[PDB]
Amino acid sequence: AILTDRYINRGTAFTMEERQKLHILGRLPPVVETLEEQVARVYGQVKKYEKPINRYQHLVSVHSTNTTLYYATILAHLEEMLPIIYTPTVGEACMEYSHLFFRERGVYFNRLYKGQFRNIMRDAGYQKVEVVVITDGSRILGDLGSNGIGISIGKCSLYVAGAGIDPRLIVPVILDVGTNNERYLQDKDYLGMREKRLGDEEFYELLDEFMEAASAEWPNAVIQFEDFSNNHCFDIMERYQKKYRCFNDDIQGTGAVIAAGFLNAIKLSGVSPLQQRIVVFGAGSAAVGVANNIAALAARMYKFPVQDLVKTFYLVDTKGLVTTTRGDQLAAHKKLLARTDVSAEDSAKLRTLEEIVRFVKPTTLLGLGGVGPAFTEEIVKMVMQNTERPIIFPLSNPTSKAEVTPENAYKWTNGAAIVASGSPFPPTTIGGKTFKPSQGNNLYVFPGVGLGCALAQPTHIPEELLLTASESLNLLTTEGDLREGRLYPPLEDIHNISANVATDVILEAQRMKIDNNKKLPRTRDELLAFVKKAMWKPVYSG
Amino acid sequence: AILTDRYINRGTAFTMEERQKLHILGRLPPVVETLEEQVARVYGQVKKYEKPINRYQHLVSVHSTNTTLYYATILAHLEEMLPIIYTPTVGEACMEYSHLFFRERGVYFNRLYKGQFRNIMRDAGYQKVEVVVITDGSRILGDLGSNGIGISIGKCSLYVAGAGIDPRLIVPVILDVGTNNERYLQDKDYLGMREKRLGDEEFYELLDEFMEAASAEWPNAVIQFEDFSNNHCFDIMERYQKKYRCFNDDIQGTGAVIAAGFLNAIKLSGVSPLQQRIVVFGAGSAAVGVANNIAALAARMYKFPVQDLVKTFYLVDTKGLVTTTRGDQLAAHKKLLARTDVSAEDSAKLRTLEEIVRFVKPTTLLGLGGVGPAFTEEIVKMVMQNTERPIIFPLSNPTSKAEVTPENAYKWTNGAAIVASGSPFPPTTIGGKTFKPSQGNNLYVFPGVGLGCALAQPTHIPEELLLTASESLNLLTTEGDLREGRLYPPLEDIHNISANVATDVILEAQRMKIDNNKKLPRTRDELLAFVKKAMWKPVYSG
Ligand SMILES: O=C(Nc1cc(S(=O)(=O)Nc2ccc(OC(F)F)cc2)ccc1Cl)c1cc(F)cc(F)c1
Ligand SMILES: O=C(Nc1cc(S(=O)(=O)Nc2ccc(OC(F)F)cc2)ccc1Cl)c1cc(F)cc(F)c1
Repeated sequence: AILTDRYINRGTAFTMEERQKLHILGRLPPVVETLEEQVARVYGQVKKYEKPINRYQHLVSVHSTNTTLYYATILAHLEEMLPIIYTPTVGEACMEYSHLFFRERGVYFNRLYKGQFRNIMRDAGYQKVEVVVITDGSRILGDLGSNGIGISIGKCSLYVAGAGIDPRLIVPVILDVGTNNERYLQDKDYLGMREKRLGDEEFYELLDEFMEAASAEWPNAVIQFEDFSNNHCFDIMERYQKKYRCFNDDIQGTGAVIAAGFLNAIKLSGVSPLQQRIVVFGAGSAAVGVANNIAALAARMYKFPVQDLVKTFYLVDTKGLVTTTRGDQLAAHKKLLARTDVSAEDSAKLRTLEEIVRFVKPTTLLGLGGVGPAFTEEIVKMVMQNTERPIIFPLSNPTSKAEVTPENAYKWTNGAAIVASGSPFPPTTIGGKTFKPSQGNNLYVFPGVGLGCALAQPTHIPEELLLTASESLNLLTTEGDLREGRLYPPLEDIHNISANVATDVILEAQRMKIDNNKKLPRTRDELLAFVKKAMWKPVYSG
Repeated sequence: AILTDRYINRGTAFTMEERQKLHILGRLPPVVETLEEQVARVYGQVKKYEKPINRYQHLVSVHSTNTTLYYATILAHLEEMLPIIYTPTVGEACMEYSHLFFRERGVYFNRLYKGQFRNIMRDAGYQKVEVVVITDGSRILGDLGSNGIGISIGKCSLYVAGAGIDPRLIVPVILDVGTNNERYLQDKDYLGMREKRLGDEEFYELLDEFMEAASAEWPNAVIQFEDFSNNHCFDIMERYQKKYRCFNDDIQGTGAVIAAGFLNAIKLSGVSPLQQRIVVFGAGSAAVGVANNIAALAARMYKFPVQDLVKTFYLVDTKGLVTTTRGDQLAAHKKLLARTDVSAEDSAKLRTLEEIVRFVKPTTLLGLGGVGPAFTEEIVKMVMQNTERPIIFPLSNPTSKAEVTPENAYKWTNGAAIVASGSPFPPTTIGGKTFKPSQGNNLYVFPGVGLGCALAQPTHIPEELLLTASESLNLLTTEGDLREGRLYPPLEDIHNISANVATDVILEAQRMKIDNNKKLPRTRDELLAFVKKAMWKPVYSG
């Protein structure tokens, strides 16, 4: 009842006198370790596996035995563990090794349970739930169906590690509305709904029931949508954003993190926000959302007219530079960033990225294209003609889909390029000077939004709370971090980052009078201190 | 409290109506499987791992979630799983991956706990314990120290699978008396007693305390010694055999299994027991013990004078044929099987195995040598001169240390060789006729001895109970099994084998009046039926 409770079990960290007092003497080998020592031991155990999937499999077993030791190990090696415990290992574990998620507490919904969603939640037996991560396995970018539960599980664990959401107060959810994965539909071992994905009407009937049931049974929870397909993810936020406490990390988290890093890149370049000429390579709804979040943040931090900031952006879709004179009927999201200042004759000659870069003379390249390595040596050399400090953000993943490697960006600019990446890269050394890209990891924002929304209990999560989290992250990058060319505070300091982000999100909910928790301080120093004490810490407490 | 109890959890085998009644609807994906279906699914999950250690790691996770499903999967694929869940994977898991044993209920003794052994056992909180497996990690043949707990864990699991010892009524024990493994003594992550192995006096002080404490606190238990070094294993049985309910599977189990197979090989050869000329290649205490167990069994089943059976054996040590005229002072165990009928002049010319085989004209080669492939093509061709059906038992392991491969034995004899192995081998086909060696697996005997000693509660385990188990195993090989060239009943029928072995061991304890359980039937048909009902079965019961 001590050893077998993964929440209170300490394993070898039980002193000899504790083992005696708890009648577990002789249930453990005789060595007594501190948590630090146990973490070093577990880290060496992880590294005796070569494959990410087998390292994850080891970490699952640690979590099942000693939950405190699992979270202490992740926090001590966060940069290295992140790719094992979430993207991209988690999706490979869901797709081929879904059994690794079987022992993790989760909630499974489908049409068979229509009208029982509320009863199912009550029966799950949680106390004051703070965070719920829901997916349908459809994927923001391999349809996983029911096996998407592993995405919710991995994401919930990042709230616990990143912001000290208590691990008892977070719920991973799969809404199984079927799967278009043909292998799964024929697989004898697929345990989900063995049918193609429901149409929109039935999809919203079940997701409406989910939202309404959760708001009744888990009224203190933030509902975070994860890894929903583009046919639904934007429409879900339009349907629920005002009615329920909810956000989508893929859309809103991404834009908040990228905007924060990008404004710090502007500060380092010397080329001020109204002097930037920004090629946005990629014109999907998400890419335009990131551009708009950049504009919104620059407007908040600097009070430039947002219209003037919109005119710094040159949007490139699969046809070429998006302009009002190009001759096609533009998708709604592309109209706002369409150039009005380019002639029909010029638009016809602005198709290839190299000729667009030659014409626009950009100072920034934002890679949101999800195509090849489009930022060629020739394109980077042209940007060097327009600024002493090119900003180059190859943000498409996987690393193969990325517009340019940080190493190539630094080599071709002889260390001038200011780079943020979607993925971790090793440092690059040029002439004895070391350069390393700043990783725009989503972990910078969602945990702090979760912890802030958990504490403040806002009626909903308006765009003002995401913009505040974005600004808070930008302002955590110290003069020193900036002097060393970092665009973000260090990932390893995620607890301090989360507490600061949460504090600023709470102060914004307080300014809008949407906060329902009147116990919280209303001044930043006292609130920050209160938020730090509220966080769950992977240390042996009792 | 249902899902999280690995003893009552059924996972997807909970029907929709059970899930509703137990308030776990939505804690599982929607598919409902039978146990057979769950087993087929788990089997495919095992086989998506290439390495034995990662297959074992998967099976550990199954055992932690759904104990019934773990044991059902092992029994459905026993031949294939045995090398993963015990020798040789288990020793590799102990040596390099000891963390795979951390979550398994076990008891850890060392000198730090002197005089507290009884209190430690009471505190472990077991009910009417039936089987205890103890090791010191010294190895019958890489010193594992404390990591030897994994050997006890693996062996206990074979009692549960093989004889339906209830998994709640078995205890794995490590007596940590230190380690001479120099890597471990320097390893920061070794959790055991970081000192060289205790001398004999302190070793017996602690092992005496263990035996006396267990006999008081676990009075219904059989104590089985596993994987003790040769400096101690024989002396332990001399010290405890009459005083406590105990046996050593390496010594006594091996001899019982090999004797049973060997007598069936004699039946198939037509060359009757007094006409056999047996080369025993290898003259350690164990090898001589196997020869003596063969003699004892032939004397019991056929009432030949044991002296006449002893004269069928030609013992070969590292010097050559063991004889009274050779000129050396023979070790005690070698004297009994020493030839009296070979001259000093002949002994001097009986050194190499090829010249010994040429002189002795044996009909059997027993490989207990632990050296190379000593049974050469030339030696096998000579045995073909002496019998139409050579008996060739390459019993040394690993498979590299074996005296000859079954394939070579069958090829060189053109399918005449009668072969038993220490390890599983694929079938060999010669001229459209298929041959496959009979594996002398220890699983044939120890589980049935454990189940018989659990039921009968004998005051001790005299050699008569092992000889009875040996005979019982021999007699389970059906006329049909024999017509197909099998020396043992099929491994997959281990439950029936264990119930028969246990029944015969109980009837022998009853004949000697050492049985303490007066509830048992005293006639074979009624007792066999009673023993089958007593066994734990990996099926969903409630
Ligand atoms: O706490 C237990 N054992 C233990 C823990 C530790 S530890 O907690 O100090 N480290 C540890 C842990 C699990 C891990 O993961 C993967 F290997 F099991 C990795 C490291 C070390 C050594 C032992 Cl024997 C324990 C828990 C039970 F529920 C039942 C039981 F029988 C034992
Ligand atoms: O029973 C649980 N889950 C489950 C079981 C099964 S199963 O029992 O039918 N098969 C199964 C099992 C474990 C395995 O091993 C290795 F993968 F976990 C392999 C197969 C299938 C699918 C699910 Cl979600 C469960 C148990 C808990 F203690 C907590 C919890 F949240 C869920």
